[PDB]
Amino acid sequence: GVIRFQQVSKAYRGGRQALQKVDFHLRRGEMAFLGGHSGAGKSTLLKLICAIERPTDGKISFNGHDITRIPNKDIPFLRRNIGIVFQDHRLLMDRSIYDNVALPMRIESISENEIKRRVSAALDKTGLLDKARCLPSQLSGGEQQRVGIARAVVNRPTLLLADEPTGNLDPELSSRVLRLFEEFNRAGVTILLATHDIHLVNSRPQYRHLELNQGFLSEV
Amino acid sequence: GVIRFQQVSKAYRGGRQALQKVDFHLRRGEMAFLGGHSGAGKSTLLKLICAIERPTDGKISFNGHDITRIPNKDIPFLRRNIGIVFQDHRLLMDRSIYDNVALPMRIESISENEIKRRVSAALDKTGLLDKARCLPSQLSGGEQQRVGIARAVVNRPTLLLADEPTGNLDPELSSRVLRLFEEFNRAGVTILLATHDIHLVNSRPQYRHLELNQGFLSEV
Amino acid sequence: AKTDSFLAIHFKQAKASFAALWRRPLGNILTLAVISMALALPASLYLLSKNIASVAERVDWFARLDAIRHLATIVVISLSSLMLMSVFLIVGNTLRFNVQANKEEIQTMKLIGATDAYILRPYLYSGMWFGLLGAVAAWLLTALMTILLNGAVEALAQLYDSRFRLIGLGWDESLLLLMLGVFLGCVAAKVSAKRHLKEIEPV
Amino acid sequence: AKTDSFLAIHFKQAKASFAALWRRPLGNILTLAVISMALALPASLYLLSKNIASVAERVDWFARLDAIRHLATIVVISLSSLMLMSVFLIVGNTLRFNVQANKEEIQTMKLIGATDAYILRPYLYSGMWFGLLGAVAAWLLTALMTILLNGAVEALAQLYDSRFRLIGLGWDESLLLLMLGVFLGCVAAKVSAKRHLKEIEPV
Ligand SMILES: Nc1ncnc2c1ncn2[C@@H]1O[C@H](COP(=O)(O)OP(=O)(O)O)[C@@H](O)[C@H]1O
Ligand SMILES: Nc1ncnc2c1ncn2[C@@H]1O[C@H](COP(=O)(O)OP(=O)(O)O)[C@@H](O)[C@H]1O
Ligand SMILES: [Mg+2]
Ligand SMILES: [Mg+2]
Repeated sequence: GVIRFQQVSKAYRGGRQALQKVDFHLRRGEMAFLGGHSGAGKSTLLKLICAIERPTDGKISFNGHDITRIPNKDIPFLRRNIGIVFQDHRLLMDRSIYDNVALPMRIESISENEIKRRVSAALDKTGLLDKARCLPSQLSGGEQQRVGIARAVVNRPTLLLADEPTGNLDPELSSRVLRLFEEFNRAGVTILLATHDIHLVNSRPQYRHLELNQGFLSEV
Repeated sequence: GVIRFQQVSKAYRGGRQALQKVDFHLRRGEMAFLGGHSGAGKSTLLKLICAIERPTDGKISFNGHDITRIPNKDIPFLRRNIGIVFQDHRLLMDRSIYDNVALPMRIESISENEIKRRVSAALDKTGLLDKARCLPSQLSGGEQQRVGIARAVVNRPTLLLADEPTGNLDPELSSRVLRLFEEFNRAGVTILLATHDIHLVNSRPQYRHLELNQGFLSEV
Repeated sequence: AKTDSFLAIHFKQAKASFAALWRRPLGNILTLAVISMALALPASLYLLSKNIASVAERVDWFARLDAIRHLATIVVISLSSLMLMSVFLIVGNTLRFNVQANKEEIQTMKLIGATDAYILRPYLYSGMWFGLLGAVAAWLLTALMTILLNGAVEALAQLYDSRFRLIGLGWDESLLLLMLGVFLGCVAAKVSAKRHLKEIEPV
Repeated sequence: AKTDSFLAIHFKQAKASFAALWRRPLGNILTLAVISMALALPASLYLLSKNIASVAERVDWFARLDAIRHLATIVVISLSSLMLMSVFLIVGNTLRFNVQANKEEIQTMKLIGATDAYILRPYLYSGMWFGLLGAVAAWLLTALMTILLNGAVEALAQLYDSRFRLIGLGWDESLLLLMLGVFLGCVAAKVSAKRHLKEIEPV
């Protein structure tokens, strides 16, 4: 599958443990919510997926390739596949929106014309094409979050990880953001969402729900 | 009253306007929620209260003293009265909890014994006395937020401003944090909360509710 | 509300600032070394000028001698001006880096209602410590350089049938060197920190 | 997927890094001035030693002249080594400050999957430009010092009737000066930036 865990567990330096015997399987095209409590281990699970922090007990398989002990030099090649959306909508206030959305395409050298066309297509898909030349500051919060999502997805990632994207938005815009994510899922991009809002997940029961309680994953 | 507005309005550098003809009165001891949409002007209203940004049209009265054109040298004396709680639970990860909670008491030079006793009393009130010597990292999210609230309230502020304190907590801990705020209000500290969660405000109808919609305040 | 006295808080600030310098060894040892070398160079130039002037005084001819002294004074003054200017700038850069390092702390401190002077004093004392330590290191370096030169000078003095010996910096000159070091460490710190701290917002 | 060529990306990186220095005029002009003066001292000292040695060659006397030459060489070497070390050290501090200024950009770049070389090359080229500009500024400073000193030297020579004038740095020497400047600007940048880049995390 697009990601798998085999008896993976993690213990921090202090001795507090985020994840214990968590096991789940994800098939290409499926979407998951990964519900949990204020504590539990939702963020850590996302960090482990993209190799920001290494595990201790089990093994991680991305596409049949072990990520348990990936050498530090090969991490960037893995991260290029995975796109990440964070709650803080990390953006560079100095640069323009078009520059922020084009950073993943410039990390690997690409011709400027292709960058222009691809960024234009992505912003058109997210509806921010009009304000492509504006600074992030002038945008509203929802627009900044959509710019972040566009920057995450611009590079055709196989797996998209979102860490509470709707933290700083009222319920009205939550539906819009979740429908944008559903459109991306329809496109064929595997998505693993992460949130603690029970109402939002209960709204849509089509997608399988995994509950992470005190480091244990019922997967029901 | 503890804070008042007279036809105050604000226009940003870009020309977008956060607040238009917003007028409200707050009596000592009362508590308000200040509900609004994802956009609207909830954060700006809080910034204007404590003179981080100055207004343009109207005038602001803290305790009968005009704050409209307070000289930059007298701002710290005003800010000492006002305690602020932010969504990000701003804490210094390097220092210990006891040091973070004692920073307001060290900004103005005070004898170390009084600082010790007052910080101990505050942490006992918030229930974090046991972990006073621990680092913020080892604490959980709710504990970090409670430490932030304790640091805000340690200096006996007359007015307490909270900017979405419960942004990063699930509903279970929201009740605990709101009950802590209610205890502080019972103590006699005027509180002006700010949130967009309609469910939380609808839960408790005792406190007057002010709705901020597109920069206009119905106050109903 | 018990409040500490003026001298008590100032002494506490001095001790705390001295302690803080060792938070980052690599960041603050290189700057001390650079300041020491930069301030020692002009001291050695002045030392050589003083020695040659003493030799000349100890010894048509008179008229030509004065011009050589004028040329030596001009050269030494030019190099001293260069090096003293260099010390002023490097101190400012280190304190700007330190201020940018403590961005969050200053943000929180300003948000709570701390006066600007409280935010600024630790950096003034850090600059003063930089200047004092740099001056001491420069004095030691000049002493070592004199010790090194004496060996070569002995051969020249012997070949000339003389008893000439290098003379180190006078004890009155060392006080002036320390005063200059602390003066730079304070003035550069004040100017740079005051100009840079204004453009930091509480949030 | 079309990809730019090696030379194309390197040239673009050099051009963009040169453009970057002008983001902060106060931040990066003072460092250039300090480097210029520090690397100017060795060149000016070599110029003076060369001039006096040429005069001596133009002019019992044989024995003492060799000792004087030995003393001059020792002095010049000792004073120049300090400035070379100072130039090596100061460059590292400016790049450390720059890296700490671009903390968020490096965090986001690492998070997206950029290799370390992409993160590092701009700082290498910034250091190289620092070195080259410092060398050019030092050369100009030495020329200006020669112009200033020539008037006083002529005034002195009038009384002596020597009819002797100073001569500027040779072209071959200037190439070596530029090479040394770029060498320091590259090596210090590589060492400091590489050692510091490890301890910055994506989140
Ligand atoms: N850097 C850390 N040091 C010590 N403990 C940590 C650290 N990060 C997380 N923890 C603890 O381990 C668990 C992981 O936290 P996390 O899963 O990120 O919570 P959340 O899902 O709300 O983001 C929690 O109990 C947390 O307190
Ligand atoms: N620094 C700024 N520059 C330009 N526009 C801003 C700035 N800050 C806020 N705004 C805009 O003015 C209004 C104030 O934003 P704000 O009240 O903080 O929203 P929220 O209540 O969600 O925090 C919004 O329309 C916002 O887009
Ligand atoms: Mg989280
Ligand atoms: Mg806000």
